Amino acid sequence: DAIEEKFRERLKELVVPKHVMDVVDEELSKLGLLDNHSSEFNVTRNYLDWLTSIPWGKYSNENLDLARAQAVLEEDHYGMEDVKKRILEFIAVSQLRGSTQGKILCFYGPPGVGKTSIARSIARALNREYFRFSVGGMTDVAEIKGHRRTYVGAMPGKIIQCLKKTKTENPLILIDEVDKIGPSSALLELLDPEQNANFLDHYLDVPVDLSKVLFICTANVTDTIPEPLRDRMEMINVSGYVAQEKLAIAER
Amino acid sequence: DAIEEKFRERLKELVVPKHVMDVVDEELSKLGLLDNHSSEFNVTRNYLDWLTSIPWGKYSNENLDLARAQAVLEEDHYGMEDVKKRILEFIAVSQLRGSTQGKILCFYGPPGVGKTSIARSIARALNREYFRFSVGGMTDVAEIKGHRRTYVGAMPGKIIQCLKKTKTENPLILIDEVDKIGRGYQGDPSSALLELLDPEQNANFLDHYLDVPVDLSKVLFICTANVTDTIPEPLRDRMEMINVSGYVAQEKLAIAERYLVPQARALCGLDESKAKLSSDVLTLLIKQYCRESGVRNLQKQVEKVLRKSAYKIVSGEAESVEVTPENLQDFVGKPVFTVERMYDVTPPGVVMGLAWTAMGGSTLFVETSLRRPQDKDGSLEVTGQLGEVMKESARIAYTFARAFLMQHAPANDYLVTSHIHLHVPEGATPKDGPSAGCTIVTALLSLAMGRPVRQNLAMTGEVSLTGKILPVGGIKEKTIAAKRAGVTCIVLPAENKKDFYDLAAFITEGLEVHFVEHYREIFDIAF
Amino acid sequence: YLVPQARALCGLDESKAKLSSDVLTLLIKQYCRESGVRNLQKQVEKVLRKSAYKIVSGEAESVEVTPENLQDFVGKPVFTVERMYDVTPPGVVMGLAWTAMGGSTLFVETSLRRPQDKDGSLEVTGQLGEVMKESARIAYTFARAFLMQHAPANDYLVTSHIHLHVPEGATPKDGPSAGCTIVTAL
Amino acid sequence: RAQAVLEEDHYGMEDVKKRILEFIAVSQLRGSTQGKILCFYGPPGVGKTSIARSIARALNREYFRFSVGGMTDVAEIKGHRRTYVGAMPGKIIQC
Ligand SMILES: Nc1ncnc2c1ncn2[C@@H]1O[C@H](COP(=O)(O)OP(=O)(O)OP(=O)(O)O)[C@@H](O)[C@H]1O
Ligand SMILES: Nc1ncnc2c1ncn2[C@@H]1O[C@H](COP(=O)(O)OP(=O)(O)OP(=O)(O)O)[C@@H](O)[C@H]1O
Ligand SMILES: Nc1ncnc2c1ncn2[C@@H]1O[C@H](COP(=O)(O)OP(=O)(O)OP(=O)(O)O)[C@@H](O)[C@H]1O
Ligand SMILES: [Mg+2]
Ligand SMILES: [Mg+2]
Ligand SMILES: [Mg+2]
Repeated sequence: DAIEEKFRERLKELVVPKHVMDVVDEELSKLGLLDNHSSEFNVTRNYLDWLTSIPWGKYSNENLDLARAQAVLEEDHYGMEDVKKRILEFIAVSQLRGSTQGKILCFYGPPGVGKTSIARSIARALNREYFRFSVGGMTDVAEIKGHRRTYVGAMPGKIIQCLKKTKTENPLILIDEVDKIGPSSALLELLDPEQNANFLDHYLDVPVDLSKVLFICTANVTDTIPEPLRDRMEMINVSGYVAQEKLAIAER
Repeated sequence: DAIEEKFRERLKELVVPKHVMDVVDEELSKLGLLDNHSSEFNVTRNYLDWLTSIPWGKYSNENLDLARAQAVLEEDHYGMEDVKKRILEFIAVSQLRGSTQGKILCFYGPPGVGKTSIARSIARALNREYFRFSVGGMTDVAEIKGHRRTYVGAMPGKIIQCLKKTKTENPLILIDEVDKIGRGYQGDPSSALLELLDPEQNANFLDHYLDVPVDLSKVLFICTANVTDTIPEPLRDRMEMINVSGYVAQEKLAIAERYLVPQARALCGLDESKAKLSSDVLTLLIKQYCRESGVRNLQKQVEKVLRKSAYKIVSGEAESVEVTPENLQDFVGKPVFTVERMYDVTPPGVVMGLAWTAMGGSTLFVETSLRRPQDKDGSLEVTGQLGEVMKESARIAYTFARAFLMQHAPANDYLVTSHIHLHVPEGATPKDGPSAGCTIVTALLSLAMGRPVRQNLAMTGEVSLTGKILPVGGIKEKTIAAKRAGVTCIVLPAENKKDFYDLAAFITEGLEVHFVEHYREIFDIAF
Repeated sequence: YLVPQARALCGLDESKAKLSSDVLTLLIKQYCRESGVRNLQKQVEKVLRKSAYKIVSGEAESVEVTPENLQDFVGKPVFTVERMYDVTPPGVVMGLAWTAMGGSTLFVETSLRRPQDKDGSLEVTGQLGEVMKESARIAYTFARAFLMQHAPANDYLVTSHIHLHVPEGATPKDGPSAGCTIVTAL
Repeated sequence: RAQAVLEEDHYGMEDVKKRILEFIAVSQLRGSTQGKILCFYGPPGVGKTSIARSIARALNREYFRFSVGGMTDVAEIKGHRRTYVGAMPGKIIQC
């Protein structure tokens, strides 16, 4: 009985949308009619735990000051003009529209130029939560879409794991080595803005809103990405360093 | 016992069929005999709840007015005339008959043309409920069929959950990316889609969890696919496939300035007066940066320009941004497409051909040159990453060129003895297809006679061994490329007359066109 | 079966949209050339629904589907040319091939590669499969033998360089069914 | 009567109709309800699935459709042991 209150209290601070609240309270009503030792009770318990742990309507308080963000960006990296200009434009648009926004960037270039590090520094500068998602070598769609609740084991996929971990609806997600993927058709739904806002997971069975998630993909070569997947992303090039720039980086 | 009254109160509003009513009564009696705590009681209660909540015999109030439906369809998408005509025909047919109807459509075409969003616009126009079922990459057939009640956590499936969620028995189901369906180890989902999308068997679609047929004959299924040939033939036979073609630059300008720019302004918050994107700027941007058939990169370019202007304004660098064709490169960067014609004046050995490419049409030049000083027999060497079909076409062209030159100018032994080398520039780009046969024949003959072809003539078409010109595909892209490159005269196979005249009026206004049945006509035209 | 059922589904009385036997024959021979039936049903449904839209929108009160204006209802014909050569020049022979979209015909084309008519040679093109190339070699040998015995003085096949082509070079073709056609062409 | 019933629904499938008429003749020579197993194979859209209902009408037999396409569960064929909570005898026994 106390588990019902434990699930209920998680929704006090959240702003649960209507179509999610209906599922939540129908499972609440269902749970009272099952004995504790039954397996259906266990699966309903897990489903309620997953539904009530999603940060519905929780947004990290981003900083929209161009000066402070620029000072942070130069503090960590040297001479990556294109990425810094892109982030400044992102912050400018967010400030002008008065609300947070999501974008799909793709930093591609030779290894060792600092793509992962600049992504971490961007997450720190924007005051967003950060999460690594290594797609390199992934071969099963279950990592992104999960399995049905019927199976003994079940996952809501790595994206819902990120949502639970970061406790925010607008984190910064690093999807690295998109050119070394095995499969890719699950990523289209994840990062297609026409359906990104209603990403549906096979375990949750309820669509979550990922339109505010800032996806930052990194790759080494651009031709290996499938054309439909390459079409949905903004390709930003990170160039190699000349000897003078390498000397400056080493000194600083 | 009160739960039985609840189930009755939920059923009695519905037009339940006889067999469903019998099953519900049987399970109600079975639940009545069971106690309140047994697991079988919980299973029976959940099954009867699933049977109850499904909307038997109730339909959404579908709209039947042609004018407002056409307006709603026009609010969101431009130029998708085939889909709009299909929807209007659907509405007219549903209006003539007394009841709503369901069909199985499939929109296919290149990416970024609007197949996904047009589904939503159609659902809004028809006033039907909308559901997006993304089967791309899916491999679990249980998503379509589900599991029996014997299993611990069985659920019906995606379609039955759609019916429960929408509370209507005639929703709009978008089976997104049906061509990307996964032939995995856990069954074959396409084999289940065969019966899900069977026009006759939809009335008796049977779900494993329910074990009761469900009438899906009024559900409107829309499938989206980028490529057709990968869909299984039994499944491809059931669907009514209609093509969503790409957009020409004339259409892309209207699409941009009517939909993309206002939406991008709303997203970025900029006013019209703060940053103006004039029509000429958009035309230049489309010409030099957005040659593809999709509209998902023009949108990115427009967003880039607008976000750069927004950063310029908010940082205080300026109160307004004046985008001009001169300074556009400062916002969008380096132009991508600059040169459209490699040869301004053609030397004797070259002929300007046409080619089909993904990013609009293209023009290729067939280059020939003598390889050894003296004009045992002659031989031909081909380079330029030609495919096997292109190599066979080159061999046939060489044989016919020899025959034609022997018949026309018996004293000219150039093609019989000389060692020829044929090359197609842009050697890094592979190329295939028999469309260049007549181009190769003309190149060989012009080299042999030492006469350059007409300075603005482009030709395409397969050539047989006896000189007949055969029809070729990709007429639209080739015509667009020829018009772009300043071609004034174009030669096409005579069997492509229907394909050429079906093009839009503004695409073929300035082109002199000759239709040929045999190569001698092309020879008379070129020289 | 299909026309009455489509009329019942679309609600059009026979007097509102006439579909004669000749227009159905033309539609079948131009568009519905496969072995199944579903495509024919879809074409009939398209014609009837277009007539229904014409009637509803007030454009007309009666629709006549003549053989001339069937293109306005269905679009571009899919099959138009039945044979490539109306009269065969000396070097070609008409053949027959199996295809999924009903039967089809192929022409075997031969011509000289060098002017003089040392040993002769045969070049085979047309995306022919291994089996049909092997049959072409067999046909070349048998044609040599047959012309040796029939007309001893004819040295054409023995010394001339011959190119043999089967048109529609983009279409892959295979099978030994064309051996006699190749022999007769040579 | 069986030939008339078969003709009014489908056209031109002479082999299947002849097979059904032979089945009726054999079932008529010996007074028993004969049962056989038949497989219909061919290109899509020829009338395999549809002819089933017409044959059932001609034979005056009950008709049931059991589509196994994409099915991976043997429990549909064989059911489950009655020890389990929600065991059911499978599709054939329910038919
Ligand atoms: N401009 C820079 N200023 C300072 N340090 C830099 C700069 N560019 C790269 N580095 C450093 O170089 C290293 C590169 O590590 P990192 O993992 O970010 O590289 P990467 O190119 O993104 O890698 P990969 O392609 O393997 O994912 C880090 O130690 C990073 O701090
Ligand atoms: N004719 C058009 N008029 C207006 N906007 C259009 C048009 N065509 C495409 N768009 C816009 O371009 C984008 C294309 O997205 P959408 O998902 O609809 O494309 P798609 O070709 O169906 O994609 P995919 O096949 O990869 O799923 C959307 O923002 C859509 O609004
Ligand atoms: N001989 C026929 N006479 C009349 N209608 C026919 C005939 N053959 C097929 N049809 C009709 O054509 C359609 C074919 O549907 P059907 O279910 O019979 O397909 P099928 O041949 O079994 O194909 P699949 O292999 O795709 O399941 C139905 O509408 C059926 O009524
Ligand atoms: Mg990395
Ligand atoms: Mg889509
Ligand atoms: Mg069938």
